[PDB]
Amino acid sequence: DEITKKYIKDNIINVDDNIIKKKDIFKLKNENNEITECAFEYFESKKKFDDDIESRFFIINDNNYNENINLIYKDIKYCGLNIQTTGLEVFDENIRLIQIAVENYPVIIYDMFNINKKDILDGLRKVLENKNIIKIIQNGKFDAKFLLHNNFKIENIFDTYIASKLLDKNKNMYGFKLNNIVEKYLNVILDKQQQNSVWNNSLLNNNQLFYAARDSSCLLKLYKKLKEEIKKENLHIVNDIENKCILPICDMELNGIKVDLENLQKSTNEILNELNIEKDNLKKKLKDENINVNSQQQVLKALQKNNVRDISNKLIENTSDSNLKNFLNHEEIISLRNYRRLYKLYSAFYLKLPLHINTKTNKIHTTFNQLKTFSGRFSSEKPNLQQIPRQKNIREIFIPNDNNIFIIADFKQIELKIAAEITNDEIMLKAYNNNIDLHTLTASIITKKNIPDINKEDRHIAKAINFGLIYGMNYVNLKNYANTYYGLNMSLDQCLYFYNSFFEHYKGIYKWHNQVKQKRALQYSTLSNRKVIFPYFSFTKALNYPVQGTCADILKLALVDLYDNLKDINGKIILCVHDEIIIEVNKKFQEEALKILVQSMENSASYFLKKVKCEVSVKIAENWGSK
DNA sequence: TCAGTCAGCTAGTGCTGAC
DNA sequence: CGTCAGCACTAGCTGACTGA
Ligand SMILES: Nc1nc2c(ncn2[C@H]2C[C@H](O)[C@@H](COP(=O)(O)OP(=O)(O)OP(=O)(O)O)O2)c(=O)[nH]1
Repeated sequence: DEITKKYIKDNIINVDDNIIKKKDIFKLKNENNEITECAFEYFESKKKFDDDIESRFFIINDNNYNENINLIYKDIKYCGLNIQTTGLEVFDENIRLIQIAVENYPVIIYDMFNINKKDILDGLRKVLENKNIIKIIQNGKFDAKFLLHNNFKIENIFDTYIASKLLDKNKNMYGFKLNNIVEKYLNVILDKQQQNSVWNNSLLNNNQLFYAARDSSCLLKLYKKLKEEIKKENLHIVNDIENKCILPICDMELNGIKVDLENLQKSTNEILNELNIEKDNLKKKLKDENINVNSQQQVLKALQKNNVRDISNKLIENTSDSNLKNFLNHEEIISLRNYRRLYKLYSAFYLKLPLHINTKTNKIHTTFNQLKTFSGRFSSEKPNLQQIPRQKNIREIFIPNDNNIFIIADFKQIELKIAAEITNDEIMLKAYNNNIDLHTLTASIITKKNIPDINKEDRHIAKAINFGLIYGMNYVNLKNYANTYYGLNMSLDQCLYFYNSFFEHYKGIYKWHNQVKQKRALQYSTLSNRKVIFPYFSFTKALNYPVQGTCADILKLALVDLYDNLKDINGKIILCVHDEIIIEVNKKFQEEALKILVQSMENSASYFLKKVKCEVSVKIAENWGSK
């Protein structure tokens, strides 16, 4: 059929005869500021749409290039940018199309599969390189990952998902794809009926491109509305920080963290042997063999028939650790707890990690998200790096490149500093400008001891009590809290004494507590002005939201500043989990990387917490788990 | 030729736990 | 502390193998 090959020369199979070629005169501006009546060919669909979204476009091929096309990108303040790929596995997938949508002009499609010369790209490369150009991208992490992975460098992004989900105040956790965003904000219906059609083939149907163009173009009107809205609520600082934080996260995904196959294999063997001996020990102790050990009901029944009793002689009703913590006396319970520890460690780490190692590079790559978390903290998906255990320094398996060295850092008591800033408390500022940790003050005032006499146990108690009641935790609940992360034994009178003693001097904390509990606002706001509207009031989460949101914001700003500064020595950002950032630099640059990291994080802290200076616990380590 | 099971799949609790 | 994961496990639901 000649109909299906109407524009086969442009690598567009005419599956549906609903198209038309057309070449118009364009009054583009010359480099000498002279209007030139050039002309390029653009394709249109015979069937229009009720929407005002642009539908024309150009396809730039190896043999459809005209050098004057680059003038369309000249002297421009913003451009949309949509990227479509063959799949989802970035390390082994090729970018399919690069979309650019200039205002009052058709979308420009770079048919990458049909591009073999450099001249077409360098204009687009320069267009991406400019720092006075804003890029509108849907879920900018995706497109940025693919761009940097195929030798591109973006230097300004205004992702629509970031701004929208910041605006939504976490009212809803779903319905934020492109169609939902346009539906909500614009009065348009994109009709995303494309069910992921085939893309790997060079030849692509016409309707497929026509849909692919709309998503690129509609980001422009979306930007026009979203800037006005987001500026209206004074959310420009949070938007700017979050959006400048789209490059470093992408670099962290691309670089990954190396896994030591030799050490991992060794540890798997040793833990397997230990698990075998422990399992045999438990099975012999349980006096039975039919009982599959891992199950909870059957092992509970085994304990019950073993006549296992508590201090009050009652039979054990459950095997919860908080319950098993009460019966450490019995011999079988110790073995059971040990077995469950080893099996949890085994299944959680040593069988999970091998599934998530890119053998082509011997590395583990996360999928970080920056707005999924309630407080805006990061949240590692697929391989959850946060769920890797701290125990034993199991991080020995993770080591840097064969000629590189890690640099580890972390904020020291960021939550307390943020709380002091928000409450404007006098005593915390006094202690901090006195170069004294708040933990020492809490321990002293609890024990009424001299400052030099604060032992490590008192420091632990101070940390526990401070973190317990900084977020408004009922003093009766402290009894259970003690045997939840500190294993401490506490009495109601002692709990009350600590409770009263804290607010007896931490006046600003008490003022903050009373105001939060009294107002019962639905909408809360951070120091970065990040906002959230709860379904109702929740006192603990209410107090928790501002300080932890500010923590996420300060960490993101630090990441942005570190990324910008590290370009001098060409380093790599590898991971950020819990107020802790690790970078990786080859040798001969470590004494400079230390300065870069410390100065960057210090500047980031000085931005937000004006009253209190922050202190960084930096270090240098051959392995992530170094002491 | 179609009732009546049993052999796989699925929802859900439920406990369990460590970050 | 709430937010994930990992388990079995318990039960229920459903099409293939008898049953004549
Ligand atoms: N909910 C909760 N989060 C924890 C706990 N331990 C650590 N985290 C996570 C989330 C917290 O925001 C953050 C607190 O970090 P830490 O205070 O344990 O570390 P840091 O070295 O800053 O301790 P410091 O206060 O300086 O003694 O880490 C815990 O027991 N409970």
